[PDB]
Amino acid sequence: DVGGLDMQKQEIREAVELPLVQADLYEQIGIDPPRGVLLYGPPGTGKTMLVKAVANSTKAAFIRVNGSEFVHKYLGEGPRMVRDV
Amino acid sequence: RDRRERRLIFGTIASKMSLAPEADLDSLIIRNDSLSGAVIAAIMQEAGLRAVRKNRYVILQSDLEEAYATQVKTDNTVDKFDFYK
Amino acid sequence: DDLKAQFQELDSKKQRNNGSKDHGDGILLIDSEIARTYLLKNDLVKARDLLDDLEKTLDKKDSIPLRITNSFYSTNSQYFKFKNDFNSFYYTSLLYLS
Amino acid sequence: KDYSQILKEEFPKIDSLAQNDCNSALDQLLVLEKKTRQASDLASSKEVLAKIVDLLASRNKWDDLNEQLTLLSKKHGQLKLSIQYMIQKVMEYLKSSKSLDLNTRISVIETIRVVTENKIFVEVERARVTKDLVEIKKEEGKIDEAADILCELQVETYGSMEMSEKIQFILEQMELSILKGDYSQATVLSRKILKKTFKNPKYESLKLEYYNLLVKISLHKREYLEVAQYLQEIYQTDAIKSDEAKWKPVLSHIVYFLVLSPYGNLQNDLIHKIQNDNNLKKLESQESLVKLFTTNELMRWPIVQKTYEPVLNEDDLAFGGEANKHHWEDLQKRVIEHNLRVISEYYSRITLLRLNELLDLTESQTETYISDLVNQGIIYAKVNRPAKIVNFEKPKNSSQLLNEWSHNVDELLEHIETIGHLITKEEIMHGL
Amino acid sequence: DKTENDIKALQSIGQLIGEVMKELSEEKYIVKASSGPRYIVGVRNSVDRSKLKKGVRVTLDITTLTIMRILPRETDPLVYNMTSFEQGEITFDGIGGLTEQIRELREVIELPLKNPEIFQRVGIKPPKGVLLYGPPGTGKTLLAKAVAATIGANFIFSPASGIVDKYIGESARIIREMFAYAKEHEPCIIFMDEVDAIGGRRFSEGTSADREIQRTLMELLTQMDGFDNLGQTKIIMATNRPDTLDPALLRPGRLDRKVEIPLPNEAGRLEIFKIHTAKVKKTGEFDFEAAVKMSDGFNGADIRNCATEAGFFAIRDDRDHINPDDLMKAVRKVAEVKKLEGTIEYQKL
Repeated sequence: DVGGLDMQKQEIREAVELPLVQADLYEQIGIDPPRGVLLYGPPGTGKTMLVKAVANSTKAAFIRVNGSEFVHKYLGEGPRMVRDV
Repeated sequence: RDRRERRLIFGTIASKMSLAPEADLDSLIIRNDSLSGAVIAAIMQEAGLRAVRKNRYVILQSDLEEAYATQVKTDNTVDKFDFYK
Repeated sequence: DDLKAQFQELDSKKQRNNGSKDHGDGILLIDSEIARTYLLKNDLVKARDLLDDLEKTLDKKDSIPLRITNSFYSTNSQYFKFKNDFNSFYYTSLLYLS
Repeated sequence: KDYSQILKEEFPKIDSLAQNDCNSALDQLLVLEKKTRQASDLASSKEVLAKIVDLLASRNKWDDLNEQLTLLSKKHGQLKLSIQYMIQKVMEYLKSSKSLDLNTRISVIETIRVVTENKIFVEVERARVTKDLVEIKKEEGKIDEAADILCELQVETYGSMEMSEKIQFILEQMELSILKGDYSQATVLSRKILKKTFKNPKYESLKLEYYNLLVKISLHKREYLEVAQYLQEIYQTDAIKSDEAKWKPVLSHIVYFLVLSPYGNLQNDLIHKIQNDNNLKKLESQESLVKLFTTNELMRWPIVQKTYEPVLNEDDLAFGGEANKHHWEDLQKRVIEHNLRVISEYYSRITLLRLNELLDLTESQTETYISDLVNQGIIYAKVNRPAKIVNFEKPKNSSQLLNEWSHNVDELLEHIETIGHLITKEEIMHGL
Repeated sequence: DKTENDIKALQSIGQLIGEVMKELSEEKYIVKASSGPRYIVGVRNSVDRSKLKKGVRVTLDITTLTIMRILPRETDPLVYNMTSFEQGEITFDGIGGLTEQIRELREVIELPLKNPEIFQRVGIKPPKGVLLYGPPGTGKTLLAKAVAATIGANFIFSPASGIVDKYIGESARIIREMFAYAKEHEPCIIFMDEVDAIGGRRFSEGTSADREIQRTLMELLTQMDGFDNLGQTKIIMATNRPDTLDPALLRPGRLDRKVEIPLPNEAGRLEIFKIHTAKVKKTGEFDFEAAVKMSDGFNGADIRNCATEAGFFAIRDDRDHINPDDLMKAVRKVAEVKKLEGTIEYQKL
């Protein structure tokens, strides 16, 4: 449902879908797969349906936590909610 | 983007939409200047919204050019710098 | 057509379980004999149609002894006699003899 | 108001051709427009705008009448919904005139842009206009032009409007698709309207098309699994609108379909059927053959296959008949499959000399049908050529043999427990 | 009966309320207390175990700490922030002159709710958010009140500076309290009246202690973005200058339709003079075409000022009916004051 990003989506599958299938490809070749992923660009262009398309094609565990929801009305609850994720 | 990365988005969204066989999407692609993905989504939606008040069902070619001038202007009336010094 | 079921026979009295033996009020017995009436005169199509409601009612509402089975197996005694199946005909006459 | 004086407005133009009628319609167009616009739903009289149709009908060709509807379509037309009531007026003089206007009627439909281009869909009219053009093409002998017109009409489905009538419009293309020579086009249409109407009750005229189109598509497919499925659904459920005299023989073809199909789960359902045993003897004759699937010796089957063919080579209410070879082409292939299933479940091993006598075939024809069932995952049999025998016993591991032995040990404990409680139960008769 | 019920009421004690967290055993669950600690609690045999699953708000006990009663989901009910207290005042007859721009609201409100099947067959997605901009006094606020007196569905009044309450992470949790009713009642519309705040920008100068506000800005970037069900709840947003708001929030994907509310022209104002003077008593001879040319860059509200000043001019002369001469004096009185600017808004598109 989203075209034109095949150049960008190809690098996403290598850093997301690829290490979740075969983990020995990075050990034999000797390349450290990126653990974190940041997505830049002006707000309202990418992201959005891209993460949903990758999560649907992977068919595995997926956790989506909003960046503004970590803070809780209680004080010490903030660091505990981050650990539970 | 360019006329390459953009035309993949128009043809993909038009699959779920209903247009006329005489409508040409390549006419607006040449005139695209400094656009994004969210702007393209609003063009296909507004083209179908105005068809209700115009007593139409499928999106014609005339409605694509009328609804394009709304989201192309990037600031207020000035586009970006408009043209002057 | 004068009696039928639960018209003239049902006023102040509850169900005695039809015309099984001696005392009773005709409900399922007349409907069973109409099928027997058309059994020895007309074809067996109209006879089996009345036997469908008799088999479902007997398996639903019954009692400890055997009463309705006498009038139920009486019609089936001559029903399977004209047919070509002698295996189900023996099972019908066996319970009717009891 | 001014709408009741329209009869007395123009005296002379009624008795003459009135070439100025085109100018009188434009004068009333701008006056009645400002008094309605998009505010009032119904304000101006629709007969005033549609009066131009009744002025020139049989006294003028329909080419000039289509030009008036073109100007009203491009302009406002005194109302936004006025077009809805104008086409309703168009449907009157069409069936009441005919004569030499049937040839020019084709050009009238193609000239109107409302029936061609897509609109807000207030019409519930053009759906019948499109059907009238297709009925003309079918009378001219064009199978391709008739199916292509209704194909694009079914793409746009109206929201509610007609309910039972819309079903006939969806099923209309399925009837013309097979006449085109392709039965795969109507398969897509059967996956949409059938699901929506599955839970909705169908009337008498509704189920008449499903009695044919559902089994007609699979007729050319020669797949009997889908023929005995959709047919029994309409047959068993309801189907009380038809006559019971012709309703009973319909089942005679249903049982005949189970033999040509690779068995099924509907065979045991028709054995306990009340109407299947009694009434028509052909119903019981084919039902008696169902119980012969396990007992099939193949001995008496070709005797009846060459003599009695009540439902075999003669079809009336289902296939209507095709040929004696077509009905017997897959018949002989199934009868062989009925015997091989019995031997596989009975004979552990049998010689090729005796197996050929039981199948009434040669050595090449015997191994042809046996080897085909092995690849389908049905019958597994080891053919021993040196010994000229076929071993039907499938190999079992050591765990499978010990597992079945464990079920017997648990079964013996059930008989020991059952008899143990029967001593107290039968003590009443013994202790009496 | 009032006295006997008092003694029977004092026998009952307090009962805690908490939401079911997770499930350990069949009869053993975990419910988070309203104070923020989490205690493992039990259940009884008088309640259904199907409604005891996660997310369901139940009733605990202040002593035994066990699940007792099952209650429907209510997250901080506020009568001022939820119930509209509807009293019919202004209708579509008072917002007249905007008719060209009135069909824009009914297109994104009346059309998708009455016949949602139209957008499904065409393929277009129903507009989610709606932007209302332009200078004040054009009747933008009256557009939200005219809908509440017509349809009657569940509506929400959301002031900008009422949700900025700050204790610990409070401003971020208030937004999630609003969308809780969106999934319960499907025909709901969230009104926004004169909100330049929650759509701000403010990335980092040092943040000036915006910590809860920056998350509140992101709350609109979640509910209208992520996988939560949408399309049944319309967002009506009103603002003065969109340039102050975050440009990312104005882009499509959150606010789909931008409704232009310009200053009513000579044809638009012509029907507005009769609206404000409808209930005002005057003489038999009246002409509203004179005040049309007298109006220079006015709006729909400023005519109400012209009708208000015309009443006080007749008090000194002891006149219950306002003469046409007193009208032209009050119409120019707004044109004499001025100093309101109003021509500096370039965002018309």
